Amino acid sequence: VYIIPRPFSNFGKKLSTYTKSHKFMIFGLANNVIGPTGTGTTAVNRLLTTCLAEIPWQKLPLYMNQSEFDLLPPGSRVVECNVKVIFRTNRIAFETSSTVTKQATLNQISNVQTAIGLNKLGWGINRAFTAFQSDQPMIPTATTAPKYEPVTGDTGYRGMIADYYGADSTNDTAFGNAGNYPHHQVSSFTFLQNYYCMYQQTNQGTGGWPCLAEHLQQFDSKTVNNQCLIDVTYKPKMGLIKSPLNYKIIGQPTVKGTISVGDNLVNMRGAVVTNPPEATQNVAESTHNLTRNFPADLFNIYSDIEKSQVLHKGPWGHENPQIQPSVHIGIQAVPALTTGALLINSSPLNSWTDSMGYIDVMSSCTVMEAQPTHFPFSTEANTNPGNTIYRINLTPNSLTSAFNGLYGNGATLGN
Amino acid sequence: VYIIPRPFSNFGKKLSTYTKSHKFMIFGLANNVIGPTGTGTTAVNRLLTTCLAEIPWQKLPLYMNQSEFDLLPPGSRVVECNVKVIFRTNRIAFETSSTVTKQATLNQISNVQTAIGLNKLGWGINRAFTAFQSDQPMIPTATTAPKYEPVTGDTGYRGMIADYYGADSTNDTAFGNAGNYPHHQVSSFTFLQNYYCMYQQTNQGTGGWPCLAEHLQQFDSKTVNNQCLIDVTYKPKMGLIKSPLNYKIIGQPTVKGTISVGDNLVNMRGAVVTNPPEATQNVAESTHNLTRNFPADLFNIYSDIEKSQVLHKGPWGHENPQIQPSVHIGIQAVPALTTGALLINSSPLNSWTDSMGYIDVMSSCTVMEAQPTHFPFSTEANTNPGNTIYRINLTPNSLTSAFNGLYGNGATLGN
Amino acid sequence: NPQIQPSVHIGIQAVPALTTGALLINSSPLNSWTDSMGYIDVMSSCTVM
Amino acid sequence: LANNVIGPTGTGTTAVNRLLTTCLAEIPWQKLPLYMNQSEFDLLPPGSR
Repeated sequence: VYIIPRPFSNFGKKLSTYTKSHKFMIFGLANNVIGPTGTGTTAVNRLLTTCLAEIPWQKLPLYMNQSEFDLLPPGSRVVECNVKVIFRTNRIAFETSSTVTKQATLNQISNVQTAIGLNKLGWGINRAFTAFQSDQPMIPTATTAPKYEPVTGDTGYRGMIADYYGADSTNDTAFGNAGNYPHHQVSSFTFLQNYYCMYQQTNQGTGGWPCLAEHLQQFDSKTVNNQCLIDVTYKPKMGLIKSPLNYKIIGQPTVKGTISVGDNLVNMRGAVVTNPPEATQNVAESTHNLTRNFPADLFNIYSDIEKSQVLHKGPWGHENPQIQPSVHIGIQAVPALTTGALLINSSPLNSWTDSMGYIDVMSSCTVMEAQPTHFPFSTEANTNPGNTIYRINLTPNSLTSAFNGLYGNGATLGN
Repeated sequence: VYIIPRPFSNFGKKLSTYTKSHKFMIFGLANNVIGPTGTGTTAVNRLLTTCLAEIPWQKLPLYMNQSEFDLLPPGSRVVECNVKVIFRTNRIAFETSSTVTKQATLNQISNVQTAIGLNKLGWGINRAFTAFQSDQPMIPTATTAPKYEPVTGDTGYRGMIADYYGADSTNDTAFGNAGNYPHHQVSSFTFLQNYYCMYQQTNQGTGGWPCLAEHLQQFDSKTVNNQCLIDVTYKPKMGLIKSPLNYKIIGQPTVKGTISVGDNLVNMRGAVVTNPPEATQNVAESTHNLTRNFPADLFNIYSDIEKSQVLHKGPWGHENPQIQPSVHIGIQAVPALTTGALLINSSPLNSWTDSMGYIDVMSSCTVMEAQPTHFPFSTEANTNPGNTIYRINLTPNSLTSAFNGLYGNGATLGN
Repeated sequence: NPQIQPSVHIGIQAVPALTTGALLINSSPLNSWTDSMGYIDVMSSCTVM
Repeated sequence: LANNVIGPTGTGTTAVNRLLTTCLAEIPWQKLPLYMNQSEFDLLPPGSR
C-alpha cells in the first residue's frame, strides 16, 4: 500500500515559573476593638477585627512583576501557584516609658495564629488598611477598602507592584534617595497592608459574634518559630490571565457564508448562570432564589496594569459553549496582640504592647500557553469556537472580593 | 541553619514542529544543450545543464507557511529540518504524431537520478527557471535567476509561498475560478521551478566540463520507484529565523553610566572574518588571499515577507562577542531525459521525449525559542551581551546563493 | 612571551541586611533602621614564589 | 547599611545616574596587603608571582 503522510503543525507550549521571597511584616493589631461602619453609607454596622494579615496569593504581582506578566502570550493561564511562609519571628516592645500602664518587662508572651479558608469560605471580610490609635496603639481605627493596587487622594500611597519592584529607570515618584524602592529585588521588608475582620450590622438580622477562634489555629510562636506554617497552594479553576485566543471566522456555510445568526437546537445546557437571593425579613430573614442565565465572548482586561487584577475567574470566564463555579481560597498569618503588664487594677483589658512579626513568604506559580494558527494566511494566534472562551459582563464588579461570600462572591461593592 | 531561598523565573521554551506533503513535478530536461551567457553582461560564458530539480530545503516556506512563520517570537531559530522524497513515478510521452522523428513506442526506458551536496559543495550553480524549445522540447533555453520568491515584469509569475498556500481571503490575484490555488493545503501538484547546472566561460581560465556523473547517483527509476530516495536533513549551524533578542542597557558603571565606549583588552579573537581571493592570471590563474575582519549588532530582516529569506546564516550572524562558518547542504531529485526512438540515421542524439516525474516530498522542521526578561519593568523580551547576537553588514548580498561556492558563498550577484 | 589569554579575579562580599526599627502602627513606609554592626572574622593567605 | 536608599550620581559629572545600595561589605582579596604586609611584599624577588 502507500498512504501519503499528512501535514502537521505542532505548536509547542511555553510553560514558565516564577518565585519570590517577600519579607512581610505584621503588627499585633490589638483584638481590634470593633469599628462601626467604615462608611457614612452603611453607618450602622461593625467590624470585629483580627490581626490576621492577608497574604495576596491571588493578586498576580505577589508572584510575578511587571515584565514577566507583561510578556505573557494570549491565552496565558496560571496553572497552579503556591505560598509557603515561615514564622521567622516577632518582636515585642519594651516599655521604658514607665508611664503608663504599662509596666516595663523583659518577659514576653506572644503567640502566632494562622488561618486559611476563613476569608472566602466563612463569614467575614478583608477590610483593611486602616487609620489608628496612640500608645497602646495596636487596636486600630478607620476600616477602608483593602489595598492591593495603589490608592490616592491626589498624593497616593501604595502600589503592591511597585512596593515589591520599584519604579522605572525614569519614573520620578520613585528611584531617589528616598523614593519607592525595589524592595523585593533587594530584600526588604515591607508590610502586609491588609488585615482581616468580620462585619455585621444592627437590626436587619441578629444574634452575636460567631467564633473565629475555631477557624484559625494558634501556636506559641516561639515554638512554631523559624518554622514554616504556611504552605498551601491553589490551582485556579480558570486562570486565563491574558486576553484569550481569538477563534477565527473562516469556515463555511452560514458560519461565514455571512456574519448573520448560525443558531442551533442542541438540547444541552450551554450558558453561564445566576443566583439572586431575595433576603426580606421581619425579625430574622426569609429568602428566595431565582436562577438567571446569561451570555458570552467580549475580552478580559483593560488598562494593561490589570496585573493588579484578580486571579481565579471561575464565575465569569466560561470557556467554549459550557460551564462551572469556584473561589480562590484565602490565607492569613499573624500574632495575637501582646497584652501590657497592666498591674493590679485592670479589670478591663485594653492595654496593648506594640509588637511586629517578620513573616518570610515565598511565592511561585506556573502560567503557560500555546500560540497556534490554523489558517495559512491568518494573522494572529488562532483557534476555534471549539473552545474560544467567553466572558459574562455586568454593570458593577463581578464577584467583588472585598466583601463576604455566600460561597461565590456577591457581585456589588462593600464599605 | 536557615538560608532564605532565592527567586527564580524560569522562562520556558516554545518548541514547535512543522510538516508538509508537497507534490512536486519535474520534467526530463534534455541534457541541456548548454546555453551561452544568460546575460548580456557575462555574454561569453555557459551553462551545462541537468534536469536535477532543486528542492528548496532552505527556503522557509517549504516547511511552514505565512502564519506559522509570522507568529514566531524573536530569537526563533530553526533547529533541524528534514526532507524525504519518494520517486512516486515518472511519465513519458507517446509519439502519435508519427511525425518526427520520433517513432511512436510503448517501450520505455527512463532512469531517476538524485544528488546532494553538489550544489553548494561542488562547482555549479542553481540558475534556473528558464525559456524554451518546441517538440523534442525538453532541452531548454533562457537561464535566469532561480525563482523562490515571486517575480514580475509588472505581470508577475510565481510565489513559492502562495504556490503552496493560495491567497488571502480577500486577495484578488488569487482566490477565483482560476487564480493562485491553495495547492498544498489541498493536494496539488506543483512544479519544482528551479533545475541545476554548471557555469564556465571562455579564456579567463580553461580545461573542459568536469564530471557531474560522479557526483549524483542514477537508478533505473522503475526499480527505485515508489520508494523514497531522499531523506537527508540539515540542522542549521545558525538559524535564527526571526529578529533576535535585544540585550538591555541597564547594568552599571560606564555600561550605562553613559552610552559612551566601554571597550576592553581581552586578548582573545572576537570579530567575524573575510577572505578576498585575488584571482589574476596569464594562461591559468594565480591567487592571493587577505583576511579582512569586521563589525557586529544591527537586525535581520525586513519586509516581513522575508520568510522567503534564506535559512542557514552561519557566515553573518555572529552570536555574542565570537565566531564560526558553514553552508546549508543542497538537494536534487529527477529523471535523465528519455531519448526519442530516432531510428536509423541518428548519428547525433538530440531528439527528446517529453517526460514528467511526480516526486512526493515531505518537509518538516522544528524552530523554537524563549521569551525571558530580567528587568522588573523592562518592556520587551530581553537578555544580555552575554549573547546578544550580531550581524555583519555589506553593500551587496551576503553569500548570494544563486552562484557557486568556494565552499562558503561568494557575496556578489550572478547572471 | 610571544602569546595570549583573558580572566578576572572573582569578587567576595560578607554582611547583615539591616535590622528594621520596631516602627509601630503607622509605618506604612519602611524606612527606620536600627544601627547594627557585624564582626566578621577573616583569614587570608597566599603562596607567591 | 540600610538597604541603601539609592544615591543619585556621586559625581557632578555623571549627575543623572544612581546606585542601588547593599550593605555587602567587600573583602579585598585581590589587594596584596590583605595577605602580606610591606616587608614580605617588599622582599619578593623579580618574577615573583
